[PDB]
Amino acid sequence: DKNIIIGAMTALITPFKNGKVDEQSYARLIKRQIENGIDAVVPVGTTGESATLTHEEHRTCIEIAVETCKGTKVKVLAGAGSDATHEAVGLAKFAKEHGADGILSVAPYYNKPTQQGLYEHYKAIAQSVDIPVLLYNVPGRTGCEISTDTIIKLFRDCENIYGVKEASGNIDKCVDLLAHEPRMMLISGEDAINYPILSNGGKGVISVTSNLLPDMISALTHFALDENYKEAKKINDELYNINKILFCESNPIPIKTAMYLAGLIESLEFRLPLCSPSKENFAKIEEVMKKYKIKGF
Amino acid sequence: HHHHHHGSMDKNIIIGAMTALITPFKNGKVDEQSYARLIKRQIENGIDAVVPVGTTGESATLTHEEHRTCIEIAVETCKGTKVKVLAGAGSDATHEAVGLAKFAKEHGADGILSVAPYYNKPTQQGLYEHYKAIAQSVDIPVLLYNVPGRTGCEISTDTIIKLFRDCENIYGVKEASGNIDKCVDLLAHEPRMMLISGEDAINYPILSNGGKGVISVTSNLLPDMISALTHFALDENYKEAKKINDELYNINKILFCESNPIPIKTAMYLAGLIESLEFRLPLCSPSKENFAKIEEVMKKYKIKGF
Amino acid sequence: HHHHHHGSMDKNIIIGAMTALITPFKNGKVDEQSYARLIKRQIENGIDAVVPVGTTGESATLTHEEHRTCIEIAVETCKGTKVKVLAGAGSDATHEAVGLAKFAKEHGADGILSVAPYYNKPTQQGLYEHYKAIAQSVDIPVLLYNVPGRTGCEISTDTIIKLFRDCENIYGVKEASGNIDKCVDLLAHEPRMMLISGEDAINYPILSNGGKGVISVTSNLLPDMISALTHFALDENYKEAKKINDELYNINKILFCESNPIPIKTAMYLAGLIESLEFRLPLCSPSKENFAKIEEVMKKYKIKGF
Amino acid sequence: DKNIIIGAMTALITPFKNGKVDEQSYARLIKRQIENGIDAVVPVGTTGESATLTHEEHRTCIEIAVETCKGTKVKVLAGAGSDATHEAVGLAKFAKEHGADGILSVAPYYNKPTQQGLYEHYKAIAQSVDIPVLLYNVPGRTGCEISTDTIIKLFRDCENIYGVKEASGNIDKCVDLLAHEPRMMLISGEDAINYPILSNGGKGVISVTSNLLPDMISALTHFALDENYKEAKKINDELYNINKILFCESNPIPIKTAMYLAGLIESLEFRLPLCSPSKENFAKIEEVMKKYKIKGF
Ligand SMILES: N[C@@H](CCCC[NH3+])C(=O)O
Ligand SMILES: N[C@@H](CCCC[NH3+])C(=O)O
Ligand SMILES: N[C@@H](CCCC[NH3+])C(=O)O
Ligand SMILES: N[C@@H](CCCC[NH3+])C(=O)O
Ligand SMILES: [Mg+2]
Ligand SMILES: [Mg+2]
Ligand SMILES: [Mg+2]
Ligand SMILES: [Mg+2]
Ligand SMILES: [Mg+2]
Ligand SMILES: [Mg+2]
Ligand SMILES: [Mg+2]
Ligand SMILES: [Mg+2]
Ligand code: NA
Ligand code: NA
Repeated sequence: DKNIIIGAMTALITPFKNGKVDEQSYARLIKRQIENGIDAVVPVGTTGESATLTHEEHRTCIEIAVETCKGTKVKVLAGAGSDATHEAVGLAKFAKEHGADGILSVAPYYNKPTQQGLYEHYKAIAQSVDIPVLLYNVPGRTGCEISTDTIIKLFRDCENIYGVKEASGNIDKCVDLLAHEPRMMLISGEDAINYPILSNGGKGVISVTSNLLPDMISALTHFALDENYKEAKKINDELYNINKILFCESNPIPIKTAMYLAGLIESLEFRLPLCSPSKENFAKIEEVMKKYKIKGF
Repeated sequence: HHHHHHGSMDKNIIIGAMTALITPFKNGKVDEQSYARLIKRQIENGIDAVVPVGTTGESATLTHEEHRTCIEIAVETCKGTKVKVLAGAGSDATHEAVGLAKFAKEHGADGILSVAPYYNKPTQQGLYEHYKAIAQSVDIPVLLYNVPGRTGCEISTDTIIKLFRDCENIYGVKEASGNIDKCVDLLAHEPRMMLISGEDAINYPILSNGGKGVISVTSNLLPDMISALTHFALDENYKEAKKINDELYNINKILFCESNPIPIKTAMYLAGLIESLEFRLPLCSPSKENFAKIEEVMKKYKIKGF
Repeated sequence: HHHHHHGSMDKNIIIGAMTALITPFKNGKVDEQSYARLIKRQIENGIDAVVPVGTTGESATLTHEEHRTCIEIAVETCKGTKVKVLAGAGSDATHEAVGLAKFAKEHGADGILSVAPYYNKPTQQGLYEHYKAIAQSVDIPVLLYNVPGRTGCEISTDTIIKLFRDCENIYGVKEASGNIDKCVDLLAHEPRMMLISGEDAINYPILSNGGKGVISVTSNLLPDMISALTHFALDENYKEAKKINDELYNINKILFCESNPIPIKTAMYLAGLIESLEFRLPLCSPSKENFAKIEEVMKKYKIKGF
Repeated sequence: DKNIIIGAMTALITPFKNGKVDEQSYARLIKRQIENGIDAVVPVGTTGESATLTHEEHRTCIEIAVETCKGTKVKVLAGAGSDATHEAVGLAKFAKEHGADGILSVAPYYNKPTQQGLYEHYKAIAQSVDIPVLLYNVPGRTGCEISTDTIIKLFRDCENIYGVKEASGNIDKCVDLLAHEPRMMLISGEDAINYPILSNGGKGVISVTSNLLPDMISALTHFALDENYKEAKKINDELYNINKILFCESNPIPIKTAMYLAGLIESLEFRLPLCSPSKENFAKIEEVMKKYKIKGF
């Protein structure tokens, strides 16, 4: 009864070259996702360094994702979150006007809105567009938590709001959400627990690991959606070691390191305050990667 | 000699739907008649094992004599049925935990549950030595139990796995930790162990990841539902197991609106399954507001009698 | 060349009683007239410095243009008085934080406050490089600001001390971390730095351990009391400083019953110091119950007007 | 208006010899506390391994402390806490009948009583004796927190209850307590922050560090009680490094290690589940100790 964006999705890294977005590398990486079974891509979330891109660069990345996915089955769920509602509304409207299929919108970071404030924030965002809106709860980064009651209120009050990406390590809340509002789309935002969230009726993932292993994350998700829980769990178990090492330092530091280690990006460049991992973690990531089958271009 | 290759050797296991039994009091004493009646009710409603005197059974405030009496009643009531007794045997002192383990073995328990030491916060090395001493003292199965919110310590995944591999009788862990990532970690690195849900609201997610049973609070009140849930999941009927887990969320949540076992004893009293709402200090009755919340949540569930 | 021995070299410091200024809105826009009037009221009530556009001033929802306008109003209103402007200049993007730092320098601020990056959780190495870039971009004092409950990250004691020793202009930290152990750690290992209280309820404990000022929310409402408290403590009149800190506990606590600045703007509205109770989303009015709690707590304090 | 036990106090380690309490070593260690300015000793708290002593051994330790302090100015604040009220009442009555000056009583661990339960627990304990009772809040070990409201209610409702030993890293609560009930005795239970608690009007410490450095902890406390905050802070600052290293593993593992390293106990023996520190932390403790002046016997 709602328009939705579900399935296996990738929180795209943003490659830099000489401090600027490498727009050619960005398109090439998206094509690699498309060719490895991914159902949607998410430009410029946390993994794509939304904090340090300018609003102009953020918009360019959304445009490249839309352009690269045009004529393919793959949807663009554009990163559009902000701690300021007026900025989040501006990004939402841009995404809509520029052909995104939907938006992801992180809970406001830093300023710690109340539940009433979160409700008004997301209602303003939903009112600004006519495309699907996925909430995104990540309290370890934002300092706030969108409660189950608030999520369900938004889902019932706002046609566009169709679910939530949960990055909260809280499978109890995942049960609470789908037991009380089974129509919503619960999306895993934590790779290590993709299979538990899917096996409780979640309908997709927004993945960091899929930057490196898109075929494995897509296979996992599609097995679970087909109720082949044995085969989905097998992949989730196999992926635990890489899923864990990709957070040995704050995301996206390990995943960009891994993409560089596999020759998939040309330089290991971040924007401050992000920076290279320690040499010890660089080497740890490399050793974990050697246990997995990494697709090229 | 000791060795590191026990993981695929015969570990007698105790799995399935299990109940963390409340301990009813009458005039301050254990009501042994009521205790037996309650265990019989679990047996008649599909439960696979009972756990006398865990946290839910007020292990902290029973004397060592009363703790042993409850184990004996559980063994006697389950004798001749298929239902096993996984006796609560944990302590923050290794010498007390070894004493309880030996008692359980000598008095016919099928296995023991053994909570991580509370209060004194041992290191991982100390936890390893604690559980090695317990496992070496008996020849019956030992289930570890991690509940960091109550103990102040955590048995790490690496320590759990070492104990499983290093000790013949340690066969798994009951997790009450709100940490489905750790549940994945445990079974991805040591799939031979028995992961047991210790948090009712997430029984189905743990079982669907390959956990093999539950040690339940809710089953004191709704044994039939918890056993049906567990057995559906063990049969890989995940649709039907999830349906019950979802239906149970409201009661599963309200049973922790105050520290367990305050809500479950309140519910058992409200349903007419125990005669008085009695605890031993420092536990006590819930607030009037929470008493009323529990009563309202219960109206949506069909409560079996005796 | 860079070096590691800045600790005893001239660090121009900004210390004393300071106010994290609220930013009043009128019809959604910054009310620049009200802002100036409020700053003048701080000046006339003993405050040593003002902090435009920190967390309390809704830095997240001001545009970069409005943020700069508020810095300019603060500088102009304090010109010719002894009161200094420690401009809010923090960001989760180093390039934005450097831009704000340079603006503050070029537009006459006396120094900058710079919050640890929120949301993107940089490593300690990244925080070091962040603040090195900021400090190297200007020649005015830089105060670090740690508030892990809002940012999701913590500037460790070792990183703070390295920055103090390695950068000429970094002179201390504003701690809003509920961690008096860290306050001891900081000043026991680097007593030359300026530790500034960022949590009003514990202003006196931080000052009595050798902290040298406060960056206050409560002083928006009670500037006289917060400045008197701070100045008593700096004079080693701990008895009189503690007396005020104790008297202020109730208002200090209620001003965080919802996320700052929701309660302080509510109180400023209730006292008649701002004309409308307006925030920018995602901030909004308090619940009716908390509005009423704030109003009741305020009745015990004598509120200065203009 | 209340009888109180305040000043510099030591949470006594319990030495073992061949697995039994070394009663001669215990007395010798208490005499060393007496001769180095300490105002009271606390037998068998957390630091004295209350969890693994038997009830008989616990009682023996209280008796040795009372006997050794008789005829000196030093008081015995006997450890008497339990997670079972009936056990805590039994210990309280024993201490009273055996000549202790007061009791310390830890908040119930493991079973997580509600505030009403904590109130009834401590009221039962206070009703059982006619000597002073000090509450003890240590949420990191017990899993519960005695709220300020509950502490103040107990102080006002129970003559014997005269204050609280706080081990909660919460100087805000320390302000809350003494601003609303300035008659109580707030006692520092965390060595690193002894000086902040004293300078806000706390009136003593129950120390781990004083096992090793009793003269320094007593000097610190007495300077603060005399309003010589400069000299108290100086000692608190000097002690930070040892105060921190004594919790590099769970107390009392480091402090027993330090006492062994200084030749003050003959064997580094614990009762399971406590055990020796790692060899790396053993060496770290030794290196920190070399910066301090350690009194002998
Ligand atoms: N650094 C600011 C602006 C980023 C704008 C592009 N996403 C923030 O993190 O909100
Ligand atoms: N109250 C003590 C003894 C309990 C003995 C019977 N389980 C404890 O919690 O360890
Ligand atoms: N909302 C963005 C931009 C604020 C710009 C003015 N301080 C942030 O919080 O970083
Ligand atoms: N091990 C039990 C009994 C200790 C009895 C002597 N303090 C407990 O920690 O409560
Ligand atoms: Mg977003
Ligand atoms: Mg093995
Ligand atoms: Mg147990
Ligand atoms: Mg592991
Ligand atoms: Mg230096
Ligand atoms: Mg700032
Ligand atoms: Mg340090
Ligand atoms: Mg005690
Ligand atoms: Na609509
Ligand atoms: Na009395």
